[PDB]
Amino acid sequence: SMQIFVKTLTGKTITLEVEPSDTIENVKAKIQDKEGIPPDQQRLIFAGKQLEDGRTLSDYNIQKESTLHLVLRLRGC
Amino acid sequence: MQIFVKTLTGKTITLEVEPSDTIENVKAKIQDKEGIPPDQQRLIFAGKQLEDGRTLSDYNIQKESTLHLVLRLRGC
Amino acid sequence: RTKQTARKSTGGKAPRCQ
Amino acid sequence: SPKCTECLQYLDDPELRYEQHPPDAVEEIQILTNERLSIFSYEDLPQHKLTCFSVYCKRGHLCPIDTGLIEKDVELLFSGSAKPIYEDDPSPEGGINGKNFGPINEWWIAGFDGGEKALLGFSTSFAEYILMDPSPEYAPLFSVMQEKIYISKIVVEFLQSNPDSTYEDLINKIETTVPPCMLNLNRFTEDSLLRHAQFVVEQVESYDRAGFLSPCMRDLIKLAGV
Ligand SMILES: [Zn+2]
Repeated sequence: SMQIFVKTLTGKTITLEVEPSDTIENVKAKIQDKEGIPPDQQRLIFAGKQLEDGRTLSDYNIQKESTLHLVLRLRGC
Repeated sequence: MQIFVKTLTGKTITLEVEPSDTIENVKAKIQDKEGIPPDQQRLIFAGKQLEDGRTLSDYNIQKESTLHLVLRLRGC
Repeated sequence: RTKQTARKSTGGKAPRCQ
Repeated sequence: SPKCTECLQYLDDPELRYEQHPPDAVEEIQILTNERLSIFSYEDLPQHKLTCFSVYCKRGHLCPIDTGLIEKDVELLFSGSAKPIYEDDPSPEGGINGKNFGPINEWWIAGFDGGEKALLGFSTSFAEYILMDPSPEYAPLFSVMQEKIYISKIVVEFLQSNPDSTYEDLINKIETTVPPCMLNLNRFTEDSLLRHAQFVVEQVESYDRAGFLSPCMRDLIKLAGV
């Protein structure tokens, strides 16, 4: 039970309800359920480092009200 | 001696090499392990781009030094 | 639940790129 | 009256701006290995932010990227202070100066979140760059470009949210939407869309192909003249 934000490069803010034990893949999967964005296109950055899918929020000290930066591998022609 | 190669993706490549080997050979040693042609490779050490005609002994590259590899994309 | 991909629009592209 | 061999621009003509950059600046390859831009697959490519930027030909002439100099296959270089992709401060301090990026293989408009900013992106043969603020010497050339970027975002975002919306509703949405302060505009007009009708349609078409039967799209295109 925690509230954390996820900020895109355009300034859009998404609020997520997570647990400190949840993994980064759970965060990506939560982003997909709220903004419809496929997790394969998602990259999460905290404290200047890209988060690995296998680690948890407690490992990166992602405290309540921390802001995650979402960078997307864009589809283009 | 063992020398490391840091990629932009954060991947580290461990190579064993002699100071007499050239940068063209250093790039040739990188291809076998990862499969990247030497033309696509750009080697940086201490903020200086390693030219092909030189050796590691030329740039005072001692043992256990870390080279930084930049890749030129396949096309354009 | 519908899923929407992240996308970008091509403004300009050099001819040498194919 | 002699033109540039690269950008076809008259040398005698005033208002011609030659690019200027600090002596601190370095080439593109040297910047991508700076630890302050590190955030740690090979198909994956680096992506950084670039503020206080300026675009110029090989001869040092500041060039627009609307004119079609990239479609003409003229090699356009650019410069600025690179920053990590997650930074929001558009101030040059905290960013690493760079000279002669590129050449520009492709420029694209990103960010259809509904968020506040529209994203402009440069693709080089070595890395990708999300632009922020143009340099104070390149702002006049980038002024006209900035409207096209945001207008395209307004249309694409409004179509995605309202696919059955009308052309009259589209003019309202554009006119109602308050322009950001970076545009230095008080309001959007129908003229703001009619001036770049060919461009907006070509942006929506590219957005649909990356992953256009709407009546407003049609009505627009027929009255667009394109
Ligand atoms: Zn010129």
